[PDB]
Amino acid sequence: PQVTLWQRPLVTIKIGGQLKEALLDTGADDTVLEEMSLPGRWKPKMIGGIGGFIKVRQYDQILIEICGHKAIGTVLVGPTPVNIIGRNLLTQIGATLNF
Amino acid sequence: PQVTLWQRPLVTIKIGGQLKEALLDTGADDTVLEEMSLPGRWKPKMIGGIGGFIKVRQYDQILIEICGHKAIGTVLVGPTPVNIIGRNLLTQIGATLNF
Ligand SMILES: N#CN=C1N(Cc2ccc(CO)cc2)[C@H](Cc2ccccc2)[C@H](O)[C@@H](O)[C@@H](Cc2ccccc2)N1Cc1ccc(CO)cc1
Repeated sequence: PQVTLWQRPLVTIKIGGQLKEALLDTGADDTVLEEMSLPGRWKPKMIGGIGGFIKVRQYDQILIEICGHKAIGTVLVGPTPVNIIGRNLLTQIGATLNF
Repeated sequence: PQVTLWQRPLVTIKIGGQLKEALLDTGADDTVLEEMSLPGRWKPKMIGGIGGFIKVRQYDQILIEICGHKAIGTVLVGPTPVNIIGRNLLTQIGATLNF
């Protein structure tokens, strides 16, 4: 799907048996999800934001289905106001920016 | 051009007779630049974020040259660890996300 940017690019994702809506964010290095329940297995970390620093938990090897595609990797889970799919997963989904 | 996402989608921008580098960011509604010498007047504003809040100066009808493309719009100036090109401009240079 070619996604024009007049509207926020939102996609449906499935994680840990749950359905969410997430943002395709080319500016994000990692993926960060709003507080959710996960089986695991997790490490802490604080990240960079605008503005401020947020402590997040690091879950690696998480299966994510994004718009239909299966992808595995590390997702941070923190106090985000929105679900963000950063480059770590975008690359697996074979996503691209065109202009 | 076509950009893959293995690395940060950084582009060269000319703004106010100054050359900078910015991050194409599909997840940013607006464009937010680090602090710089911008002529003209601006209105105060506050953008939301992750674990914080940055008060920025809103400037409008500002000429921005992204890659070779020229665009005019609202640019937010403020304290950001990165220069971000948001959808308000992305839309103007015709960028599409594809996956
Ligand atoms: N804040 C923040 N946080 C943000 N912003 C700014 C941002 C936010 C909002 C606007 C306009 O309202 C403009 C810019 C938006 C996130 C977002 C989007 C909408 C609403 C809330 C949060 C962007 O979509 C998102 O790509 C980045 C932008 C950014 C990148 C690098 C350094 C600093 C910032 N980010 C922090 C971030 C970094 C790293 C990871 C993973 O490694 C996830 C998230």
